[PDB]
Order: sequence, then structure tokens, then C-alpha cells
Amino acid sequence: KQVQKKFSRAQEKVLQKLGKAVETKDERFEQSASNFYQQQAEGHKLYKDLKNFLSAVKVMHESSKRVSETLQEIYSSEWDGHEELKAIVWNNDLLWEDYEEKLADQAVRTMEIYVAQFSEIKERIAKRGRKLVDYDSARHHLEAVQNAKKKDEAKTAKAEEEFNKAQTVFEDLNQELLEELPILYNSRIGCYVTIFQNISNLRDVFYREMSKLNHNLYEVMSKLERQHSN
Amino acid sequence: KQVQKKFSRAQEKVLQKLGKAVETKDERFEQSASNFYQQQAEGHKLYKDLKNFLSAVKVMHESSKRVSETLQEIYSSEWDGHEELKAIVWNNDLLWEDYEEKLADQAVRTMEIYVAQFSEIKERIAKRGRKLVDYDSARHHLEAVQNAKKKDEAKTAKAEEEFNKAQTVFEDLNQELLEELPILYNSRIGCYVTIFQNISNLRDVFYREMSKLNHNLYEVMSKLERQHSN
Repeated sequence: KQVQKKFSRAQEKVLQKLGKAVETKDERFEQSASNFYQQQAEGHKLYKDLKNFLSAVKVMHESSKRVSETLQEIYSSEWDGHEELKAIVWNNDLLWEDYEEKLADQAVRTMEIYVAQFSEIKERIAKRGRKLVDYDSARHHLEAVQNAKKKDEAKTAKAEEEFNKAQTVFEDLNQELLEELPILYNSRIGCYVTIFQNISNLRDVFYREMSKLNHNLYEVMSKLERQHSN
Repeated sequence: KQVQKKFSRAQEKVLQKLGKAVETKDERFEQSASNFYQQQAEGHKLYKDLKNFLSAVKVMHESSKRVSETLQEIYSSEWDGHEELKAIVWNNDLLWEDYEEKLADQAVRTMEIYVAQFSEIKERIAKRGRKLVDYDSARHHLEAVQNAKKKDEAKTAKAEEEFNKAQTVFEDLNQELLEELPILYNSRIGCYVTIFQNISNLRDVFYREMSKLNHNLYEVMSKLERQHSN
């Protein structure tokens, strides 16, 4: 009977689009569903941006590694600062890798988890939609049975029970989503706070640690210059 | 007569390759020319690496801009910190642009100027090479004229003057390059010192200024969180 319900639903929907049947107005919930889709779209966009940010960090890392490798190739082992340069180059690579792993774990993964939560809510919104069409389909059938020339009390009674069942199942989903949607909508704030405080914390460590190695790099060049001074 | 000299040079070179004529040995200068080509190759490689580093910085900048633009789109103007966020996003973009312009000017351009200096020295090395082949060509001609059955005093005298002229012009170029090449070779040290002290100075400003905006970003999120706190 799950198959036949799907046929009566689709028939009700097409009769509504053809101006042959009236639908239950649902403009208030549609505004709520619109906010939900906007929130999910925003979330998906930030998620793709964060993956692109992580990919750009890896590009920055590799180009920095390329410069440091050529510098090590051209830096003679006869020169002062050669051993210190190796430590700078190794630790630079370690900071980039640590930063990439922590970005993936604290920012990209956190965003993936937030975005993945919308899937079950979207399925419930879709189900609520189907139950509302079931209700209008049950009203249309009830009105046709009641308006028939040949009165059939048993057909009337079945149409009336289907009406009642469709109202209750729709209202269960409607009550659940009207409670969940504003709480989910408000939770986007906490999501943005977490993501950007995590990025901020990780970059502060990154700047402080990179500044130390960067200062050592200047000192390596000072040692090289002094060794060859007249 | 500049055309005929080029023919006698190429004829001398091919007779040497065919084991039919002896060349002046020039193994010591060849070792010096090898050091010069290695230095130029190293310089060109670092130069391409620095252009790639600047291109990676622009990639990092754009991805950072992409994240900041989405954050500004999703950050309601109803929220505390909205105006401060705009200033962070604008100043972040300004720091990246300033860093890219200074890298191009202080590191990439400095390296371009160093690499461009090798062109005139390479032309002088090539010329010295040609003058050495002119000298061996003048020796081969002199020996053939002197070994002839029919003694020709006027042909002998011309071959002897060509010998003298070829020796002097070769030695002028040889003296010039033996003086220039070790000084140029030693100057690679000063080049590396300048490039990496410039990169170091620019990144220190970059880290300090970015750390300030990055700290403000955490504070924007704290303001957003407090506004929506229970």
C-alpha cells in the first residue's frame, strides 16, 4: 500500500499545478525551509573554501620547500651556518606539516561534521512535505466520495480514517521541524565562532614559530657574510 | 676579412676534432669556466624558485581572500563585530599586496639583476674561446707556410704577423677574464646574503602585522559569541 500512497500523492500534486485541486497553504514553513537551505548552502560554501585554503597552504609549503632546497644545494658545506641552515630547513618543513594536519583536523573536519548534520534534517523536511501532500490527497478523495451520486458509507468511513491518519502524521513531522529548525539556524553562529577561533589559534602558533626560524635565517646569512668579510 | 677569419677558425676546430691538428691545452681556464656556468645555473634556478615563491604567495592571498569574503557574506550586519570584521578583511588584503610588491621588488628583482650580469661575461668567455682558436689557426697556417717546398718570404712574414696579433688579442681577453671570474664567483655569497636577509626582514613584518589582525579575528568571534550567550 506504500506504492499506491505514492501514486495518490503525485496525482494530487499534478492536479494542484494544473489548477484542478486546492493545496494547503504552507508559506510560513516555506520561509523556514528557505532559511534552512540558505544556511546549508552557506555552510557548504565555507566548507569548500576551507578545503581550498588547506590546498593553498600545501602550495605555499611546497614553494617554500623548493626555495629552501635550492638554498641548501648552493650553500657550501665549507661555509659557517651550513649546519644551522639544515635545522631551519627541517623545522620549517615540520611547522608547515603540523599546521596542515591541524587545519585539516580542527577547521576542515569540524566544518565537515557541521555540514553532514543537515542531511537527516533535509530528509525530515522532504518527509513532512510528502505527508502534507498525503493530507490534501486524503481531502480530495474524501470530497469526491462525499459528492458521489451513489452514497457509500463504507467508502466514506475509509476516506475519513485516511484523512485523520494523514493529519496526525503530518502534524508529528511539522511539530518536530518547527522545534528543530530555529535551534539549528541559531547554531550557525557557534559554528563560525569555533571555525575562526581555531584558525586564529593555529595561525598565532604558526606566526610565532615561523618568526623564530625566520630570525635564525637572517643570523645564518650574517654568519656567512662575516666569514667572508675583508 | 672578418668572414674569412671565421672560416679559418671553424676549419682549425674541425681538424682538431678529427685528430689532424693540435690544440692549445686550456684545461685550467675550462675549470674556471665550469665554475662560472655552475654559478650562473644555480643563480637561474634560485631566480625561478623566487618567482614560483611569489606566485605561491598570490595563491595563498587569493585563498585567504576567498575565505574572508564568504565569512563577510555569512556574517549578518545585525551582529556585533561586523564593522571590525570589514577592517580586518581590508587590512589582510593590504598586507598580502604589500608583501607581494616588496617580494617582487627586494627579492625577485634583486635576483633578476644578479642573473642578468652573467650575459656580458659569457660573451667575453665565448670571444676568448674564438681568439684561442684564431691563435691555433695562425700556428697551423704558419707551420704549413714554413714547411712548403717553395719558400715565400712575403707569405711567411704575413703568417708571422697574424701569429703575433692572435697571441696578443687572446692574452688581452685571457687576462681580463682571469681577473673578473674569481671576483664574480666570490660575489655569489653576497648575493645569497642579500636575498635571504631581504626575505627574512619582509616575513618578520608580515608575521608581526598578520599576528595583530589574527588576534582581532579571535576577538570578533568572542564578541559574536557573547552577543548570543544565554
